[PDB]
Amino acid sequence: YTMSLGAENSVAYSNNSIAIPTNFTISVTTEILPVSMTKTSVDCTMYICG
Amino acid sequence: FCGKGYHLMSFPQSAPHGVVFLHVTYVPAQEKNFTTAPAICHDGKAHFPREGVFVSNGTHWFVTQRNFYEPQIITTDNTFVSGNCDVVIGIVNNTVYDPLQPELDS
Amino acid sequence: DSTECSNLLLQYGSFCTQLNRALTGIAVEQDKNTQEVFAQVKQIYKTPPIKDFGGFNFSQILPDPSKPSKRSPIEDLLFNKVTNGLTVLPPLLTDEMIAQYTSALLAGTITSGWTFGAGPALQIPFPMQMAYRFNGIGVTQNVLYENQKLIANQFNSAIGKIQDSLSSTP
Ligand SMILES: *[C@@H]1O[C@H](CO)[C@@H](O[C@@H]2O[C@H](CO)[C@@H](O)[C@H](O)[C@H]2NC(C)=O)[C@H](O)[C@H]1NC(C)=O
Ligand SMILES: *[C@@H]1O[C@H](CO)[C@@H](O[C@@H]2O[C@H](CO)[C@@H](O)[C@H](O)[C@H]2NC(C)=O)[C@H](O)[C@H]1NC(C)=O
Ligand SMILES: *[C@@H]1O[C@H](CO)[C@@H](O[C@@H]2O[C@H](CO)[C@@H](O)[C@H](O)[C@H]2NC(C)=O)[C@H](O)[C@H]1NC(C)=O
Ligand SMILES: *[C@@H]1O[C@H](CO)[C@@H](O[C@@H]2O[C@H](CO)[C@@H](O)[C@H](O)[C@H]2NC(C)=O)[C@H](O)[C@H]1NC(C)=O
Ligand SMILES: *[C@@H]1O[C@H](CO)[C@@H](O[C@@H]2O[C@H](CO)[C@@H](O)[C@H](O)[C@H]2NC(C)=O)[C@H](O)[C@H]1NC(C)=O
Ligand SMILES: *[C@@H]1O[C@H](CO)[C@@H](O)[C@H](O)[C@H]1NC(C)=O
Repeated sequence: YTMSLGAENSVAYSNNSIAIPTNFTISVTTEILPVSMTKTSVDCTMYICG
Repeated sequence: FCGKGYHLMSFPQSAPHGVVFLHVTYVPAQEKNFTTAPAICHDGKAHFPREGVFVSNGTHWFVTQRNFYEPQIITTDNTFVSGNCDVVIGIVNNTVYDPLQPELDS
Repeated sequence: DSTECSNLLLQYGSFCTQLNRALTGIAVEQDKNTQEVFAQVKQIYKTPPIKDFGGFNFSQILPDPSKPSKRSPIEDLLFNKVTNGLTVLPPLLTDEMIAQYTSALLAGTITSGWTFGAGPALQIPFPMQMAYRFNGIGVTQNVLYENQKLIANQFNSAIGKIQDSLSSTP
């Protein structure tokens, strides 16, 4: 299929109307970030020649 | 940068070769329409909100903080005066209460 | 197509697999980059049919209905101003979908300010939104309201100068 970007949401804009929140949600989200790699050492003489 | 929504705090967690941030954020919800105006015209003077916004539920005008609905009476303590009513486009007529008025009235 | 060359090439091992894997990683990384930059909203916001923004003109940045590509005049100018076993993979997001993402971002930031980036899109009049931005930089709301026509004229003039500068600089 041809992918859809997102659901369409036409915001009801007018020159004298505002939307004010009456409530709130305390939302906890996860962010995973790599920090380090495996520290690998290669003996060049032993690798090439044994 | 620290999660989706208005960032409140974050908690770090160790992970194998990594870090996991638990971002605690504030998300607005249950929004409601109100009729808004840039300024309030009272006694030939233009009043602007000191920290909030003017909202109307249909018949009465209030001032509330922008991120949560908490309507309060439009007074001189939460508004400031700058100029007359002839300049601001879309200014509406409403009364501005004075807390000092019952003190000298009594 | 030489069979003998491929037979001799097999003596060198998995070099070809390494090169193909690296190129594949780059190719998926480009699509990931485009997703990270442009696909930050899951709602496709649209502007109202009446462009009453308190004097502010956004015609040079909003999509043009007359164009089949649905691009803005600035975006159209930007697209006009940019000119043996090898294959070119097409990008995952086409130009019209990227333009649609930018249009959604523009509609959200015009009709809702910064509210759509933090949660549900909350409508606010554009002069009031500009006044909020003025308060963000430490200038009182009254300054914005009193000089609203001047601010709108300056903004429109600056946007036109941006289009002229892009059209006039190679
Ligand atoms: C604020 O008012 C507007 C206009 O009355 C509402 O927008 C309409 O909402 C209905 C409800 O589903 C939709 O069917 C219409 O298509 C909307 N119109 C437009 C132009 O967007 C809006 O929902 C109201 N918001 C709140 C929080 O009550
Ligand atoms: C704001 O939303 C919260 C939901 O997070 C509402 O809390 C719920 O209230 C109902 C009825 O009192 C309870 O049955 C639910 O269990 C509550 N949920 C939680 C998580 O406590 C709260 O009442 C809403 N407030 C307003 C003013 O709408
Ligand atoms: C807008 O809000 C105001 C205040 O919350 C409402 O005024 C109250 O209306 C109730 C119901 O008639 C009365 O019992 C109260 O005494 C009123 N308070 C004041 C200070 O007048 C007003 O009715 C609301 N308007 C709408 C359309 O909901
Ligand atoms: C808000 O109040 C002002 C001042 O009371 C109104 O301006 C008056 O409008 C009438 C009608 O044309 C004129 O005859 C007066 O001379 C005006 N007075 C001033 C000082 O300008 C204004 O019309 C009111 N607006 C609303 C919507 O009620
Ligand atoms: C917003 O700006 C656009 C372009 O700057 C204005 O469109 C111009 O309108 C005049 C008069 O009708 C034409 O002579 C120009 O050729 C138009 N320019 C383009 C690029 O189409 C538009 O009128 C402005 N105002 C509104 C409300 O959209
Ligand atoms: C909003 O626009 C209407 C015309 O569509 C106008 O009559 C009204 O005064 C405007 N209100 C503000 C606050 O600009």
